Amino acid sequence: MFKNTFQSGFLSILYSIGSKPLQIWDKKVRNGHIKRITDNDIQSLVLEIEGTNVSTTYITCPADPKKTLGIKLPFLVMIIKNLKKYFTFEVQVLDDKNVRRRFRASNYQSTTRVKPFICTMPMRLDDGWNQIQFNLSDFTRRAYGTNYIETLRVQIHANCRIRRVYFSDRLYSEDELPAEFKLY
Amino acid sequence: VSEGFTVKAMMKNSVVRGPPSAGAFKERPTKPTAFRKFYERGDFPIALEHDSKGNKIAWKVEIEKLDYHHYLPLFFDGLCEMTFPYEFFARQGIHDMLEHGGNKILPVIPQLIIPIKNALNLRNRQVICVTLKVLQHLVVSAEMVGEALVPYYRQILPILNIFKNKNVNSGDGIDYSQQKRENIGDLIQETLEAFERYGGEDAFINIKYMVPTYESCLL
Amino acid sequence: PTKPTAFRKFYERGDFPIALEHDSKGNKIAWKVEIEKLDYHHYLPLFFDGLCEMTFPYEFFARQ
Amino acid sequence: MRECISVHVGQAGVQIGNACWELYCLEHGIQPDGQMPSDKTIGGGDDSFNTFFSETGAGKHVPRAVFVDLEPTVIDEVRTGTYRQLFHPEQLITGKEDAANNYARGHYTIGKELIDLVLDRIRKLADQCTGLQGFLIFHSFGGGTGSGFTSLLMERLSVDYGKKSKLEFSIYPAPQVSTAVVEPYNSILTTHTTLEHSDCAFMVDNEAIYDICRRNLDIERPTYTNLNRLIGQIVSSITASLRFDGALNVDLTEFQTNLVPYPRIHFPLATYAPVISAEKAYHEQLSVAEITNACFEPANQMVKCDPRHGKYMACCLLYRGDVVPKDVNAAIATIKTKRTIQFVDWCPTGFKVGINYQPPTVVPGGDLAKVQRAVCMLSNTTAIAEAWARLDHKFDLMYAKRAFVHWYVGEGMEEGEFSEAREDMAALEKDYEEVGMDSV
Amino acid sequence: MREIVHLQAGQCGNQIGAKFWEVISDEHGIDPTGTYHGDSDLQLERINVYYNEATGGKYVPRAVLVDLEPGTMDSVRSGPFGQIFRPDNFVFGQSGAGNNWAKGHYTEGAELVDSVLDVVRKEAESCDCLQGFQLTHSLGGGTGSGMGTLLISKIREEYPDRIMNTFSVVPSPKVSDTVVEPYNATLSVHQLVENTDETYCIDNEALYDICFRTLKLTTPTYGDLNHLVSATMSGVTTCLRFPGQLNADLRKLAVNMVPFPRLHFFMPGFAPLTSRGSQQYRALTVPELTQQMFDAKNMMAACDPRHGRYLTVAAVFRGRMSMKEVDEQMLNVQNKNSSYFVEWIPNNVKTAVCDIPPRGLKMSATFIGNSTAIQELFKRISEQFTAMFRRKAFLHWYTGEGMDEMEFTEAESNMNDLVSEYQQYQDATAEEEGEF
Amino acid sequence: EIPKDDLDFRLAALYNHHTGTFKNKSEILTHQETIQ
Ligand SMILES: Nc1nc2c(ncn2[C@@H]2O[C@H](COP(=O)(O)OP(=O)(O)OP(=O)(O)O)[C@@H](O)[C@H]2O)c(=O)[nH]1
Ligand SMILES: Nc1nc2c(ncn2[C@@H]2O[C@H](COP(=O)(O)OP(=O)(O)O)[C@@H](O)[C@H]2O)c(=O)[nH]1
Ligand SMILES: [Mg+2]
Repeated sequence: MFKNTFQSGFLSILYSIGSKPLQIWDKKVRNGHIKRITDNDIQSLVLEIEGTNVSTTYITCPADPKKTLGIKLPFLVMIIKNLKKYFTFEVQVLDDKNVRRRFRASNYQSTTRVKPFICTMPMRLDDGWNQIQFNLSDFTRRAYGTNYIETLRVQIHANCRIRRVYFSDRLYSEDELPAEFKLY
Repeated sequence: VSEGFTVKAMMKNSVVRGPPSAGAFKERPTKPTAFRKFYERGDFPIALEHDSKGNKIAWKVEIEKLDYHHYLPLFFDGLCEMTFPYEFFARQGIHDMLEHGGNKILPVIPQLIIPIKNALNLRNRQVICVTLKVLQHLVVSAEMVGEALVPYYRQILPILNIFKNKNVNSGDGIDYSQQKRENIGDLIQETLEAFERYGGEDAFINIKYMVPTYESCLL
Repeated sequence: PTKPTAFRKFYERGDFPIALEHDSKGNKIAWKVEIEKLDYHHYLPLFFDGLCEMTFPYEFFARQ
Repeated sequence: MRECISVHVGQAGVQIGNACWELYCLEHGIQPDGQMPSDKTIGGGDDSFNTFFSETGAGKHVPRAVFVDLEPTVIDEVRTGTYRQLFHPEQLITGKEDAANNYARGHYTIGKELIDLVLDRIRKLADQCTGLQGFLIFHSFGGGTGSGFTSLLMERLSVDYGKKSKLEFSIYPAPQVSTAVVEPYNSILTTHTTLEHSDCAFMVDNEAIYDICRRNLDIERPTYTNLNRLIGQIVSSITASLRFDGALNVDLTEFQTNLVPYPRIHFPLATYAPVISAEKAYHEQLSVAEITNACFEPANQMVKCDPRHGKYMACCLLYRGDVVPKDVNAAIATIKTKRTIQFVDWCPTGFKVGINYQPPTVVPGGDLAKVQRAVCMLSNTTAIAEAWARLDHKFDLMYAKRAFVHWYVGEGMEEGEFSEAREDMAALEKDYEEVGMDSV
Repeated sequence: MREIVHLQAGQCGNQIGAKFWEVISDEHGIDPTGTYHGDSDLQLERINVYYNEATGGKYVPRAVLVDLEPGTMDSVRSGPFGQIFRPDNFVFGQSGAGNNWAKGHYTEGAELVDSVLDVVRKEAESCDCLQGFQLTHSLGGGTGSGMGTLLISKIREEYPDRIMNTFSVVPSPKVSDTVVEPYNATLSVHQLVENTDETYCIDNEALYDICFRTLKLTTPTYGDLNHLVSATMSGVTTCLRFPGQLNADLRKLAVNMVPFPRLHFFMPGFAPLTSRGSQQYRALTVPELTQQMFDAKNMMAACDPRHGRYLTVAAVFRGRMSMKEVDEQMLNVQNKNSSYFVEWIPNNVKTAVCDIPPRGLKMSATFIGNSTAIQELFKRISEQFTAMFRRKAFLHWYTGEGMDEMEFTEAESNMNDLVSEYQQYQDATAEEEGEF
Repeated sequence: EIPKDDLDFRLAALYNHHTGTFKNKSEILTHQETIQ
């Protein structure tokens, strides 16, 4: 549950150079496929999910549907490729009044709706190997009058290339980052 | 035991027999080509360099000022061959004919669709490796081949259509065939974005017409 | 009868800069930040939730 | 002064209307021509009709309807069928060519050649109002203007009228029987636009109404007449608290506060318990307890959705006739004693009860009987989670090879508006899981 | 308010639309001279889909009739209902094509088509909202087929947002009058894939087989076969002309059957076809429309559907019927035979009902079922055509008329295009990489 | 086991309302006690 984990300055729940990377995540593939090689500039292998549909092929983070990872750190930073096709990624939260709320950022939405459990926002990938540093504890403060406690799931659907999925207790400049976490 | 839309197979117990089969995804019988018939006769100025690094085509004339109006529709004519020597001058010759020279590849591509499509109609899984490697190399090593091939997706794309989604479904299992390009539904993808990247405007329509799951990247 | 509070589930997580000076005089909580510039909006309702503690180490941090 | 305009969109929405507007002219004394007879009264006056009808000087009653359509030969059945002179000509407004079973044709291509005219008649029907409760809409989720122009009908009404109780009745397309091949593309694109813009929404399958006409009324081979007769009785009982006063009263506002727990959960599912034919109606005494039993019963529900696979969130009952409030509460408390009928643990109260006094009227040529008392149920169960987990796959059976997508993408939209549409059913399906799981 | 203009092509086109107009005129109650001697109001509600009014109370069709022989189409006036047509609409050449599509494309058809288009614009700007046009022809000859290609290919270019129905008689495998059949048959279809998006492919030997094994005629003629085809031509587009419980126009079926923009070659049928001795003895229920209409005997094209996979199915019904029984028969057949029907379409059948039946019949139904056994017609056309074209049999009456020889070679691979497409969508799988 | 006829129809009648199609009356109420 990552409960007795110390949960220090960083924490990471996937990496690409691994004997078994998708060990905790539950893979579900339908009209799709998964492999382990894609490498534009960095000579390092990378996970793959793509299929024609953006909703059936996904890898959910808790293999148990019931079990939850409780993670307190205010950011969520992934190193994920651009493809000029679709992508959705989802991470739901828990706020101060003990409610389970959502945050979805996908390529193709026009404007953000705000609703009780659901809030869907746009997202725009850069041309190269983008890495995204996501703001958790301000988006739960603008969309709702809450404060942050923990985020409980991550589930990523079709058409991207995955290496180094992690979380951050704050923001770093790229020169401050340790060398194994850097873009290059 | 049942057959179809009859008084049988309306019963409360039956086992129905559907359609027999379909001629898709299955390998086709081959035919005698014309590169065979012109290599034995002996017009080709090609020999076989036997280097330490491998095998290369020896040339006894200019490669640049060849009569490509005779020859370029005569090595795609022999691309459909699987026996060892005959596929080698076909594959290795086409690369060296194309990277040399220029300003003559434009009027010869009208006459190449018959032994591009007949290379691809065979449903064999090593030519579809080889013939879909040169379709990336065809578009690159020239100038303004893009705007001459834009009414020419109606004839060559139906065989990329059936096989565009050929990939590997292995979870954390590292593969080792990424060295060579065996995996075809990979190679069908980056060839189609190579058609849209060149070709100028108005060619983003003309793959969406034909491989219907397409998504026109590169705005 | 009592029920567990928010203080217990926030000390195990570990946001607080509380640490215990086991003195020979007695027990005093070390402070690894200035007590003035702490966020009292974020803290003062939370130590008051540890006021309902009876077992040892958490009720001391509430009272002291 | 309690008043509501009616909108009947689509060729299937006209069929619903004339079974539901013959129903109102029998409930009052209004004839085919709109004037009550000089002799031969039907009841005591008091402007009970005034929620639906409106009055000139000379003694005529013209409904507050507008029959909007794109198919010009189904309303010409109404322009010469017996209720010819009940309407103005200007309320029945037909286009030139249909959406042709394309929501994207009805939304973008054709629908704004008839959207200025609708919102000019709508203001004239609703500025002579004073105390307008809301509107009603009647459609079906198979066809083009049932799916498409109704979205432009209400997104325009969201900003023109602000917050009025714009009610929605519907037909949800069945699991197995299906008249169309383009059917699931429409329903995942129109549920997306009847989330934000409808205040409540009523689902009813055509397949389930086939089951109870075959089994309860025991007419083999029903027709679309005997499916719109039943829908009128349900609409009759919702507004019966507004026309004829009773022991308890429940207006339209006191449903919305009382049924739906969250702003995305407004899908009740109805039934009407004494659907009994006259060869076997008058034999059995029909108490208010044993019609409360048959509302809950899973065979008789009106959507292929039974609450044995989920848990109820709130219920809402509408009794009519010879019904006394002490005997309603005797049967409400019986349901709460059984472990098979699962109520959720944020509603320990559970029920909402209205009693009216007027028995439901009976149509000539129709197929039910004249019964003293009846009941209508509007529950809200968790088991609606199977009404999109089937529609998603049946939509995704087609969309992962892009079947039929060129008939909407070319007709005025883009490819991403399908993949913003399956996401909301991948959000709605988890909400019905979320508000169903028990708090520990 | 949704008009349509009928344009008929060639000798067989004028033979088909001379009995189709008897069919329409008798079902709208009007006499040989033109007047309305009819007893209803549903016969003059929507008569403006086809007809048109003159001064003094006469109705004329919006029919324009094209021919390349002068004495052919003025034998059509001499029929029973042949004087109802306005004589300006008749357009005819002088020297015929000679049963050659090249003479009907380049040389002798290109000077008639200007006058044909003049009459077409005159009949097509007259309307209220023009839904579309109709074509009727066979793919054996040249006056019908060559002109029928040229006029659709230059009529879609100026009326493109309209609907454009095609009736095509494709040539038969084992009965074959014209020796030069396969040249016309493989040179017309690449025009009819690009130019119409709506084509009903009917065949003469399948029209013979019904009249031998089902109607059991001792002596069928081309009038009886034309009577077969027009009783499908009417029943497809009743719903424009008559009210319905659940109705469906031609725009409703054209969006519905065709999954991708090439797949539009359909196979008709008709439900209560019955011999004269067995007519009175046999009931007419909706099961006895469905079993007879889906039956592979009583089909109207040469493709047997048991040798492939149904892509989509139609059914248009005429009578007073019940929607439960109509909507349960399709479900019964589709889940009781479920290896034919395509996997990634979960309910494959479209249905409409109309209230007003054909004359003397209590009930009827009509089939339009897009199947993937249409690959076989294209394969046998390709085989006979390339067999003749390998040693260049009759090339010079098409090649001395201004042609290149590689137009044939591209017009065979524009046919091998559709063969492999129909082989793809037939063997495609619900979950991919199940078969590689 | 049954008190009433709200519960006799709602015992293990083994009819999924979402999955049974075009059924008669007698094939709805089919408890497990008739099958074995
Ligand atoms: N309950 C009920 N459903 C009907 C009726 N008539 C048609 N339907 C349903 O309507 C759907 C078909 O789409 P339609 O509503 O007819 O489309 P439309 O609103 O008429 O507009 P168009 O698509 O242009 O014809 C199917 O689900 C039918 O089952 C009816 O009389 N009663
Ligand atoms: N299906 C059908 N074919 C007909 C009929 N009458 C004539 N034909 C066909 O007419 C063809 C010969 O005439 P055709 O080639 O059409 O003359 P053209 O149009 O001027 O070239 C033969 O193949 C016959 O099959 C008919 O009533 N039905
Ligand atoms: Mg409709």
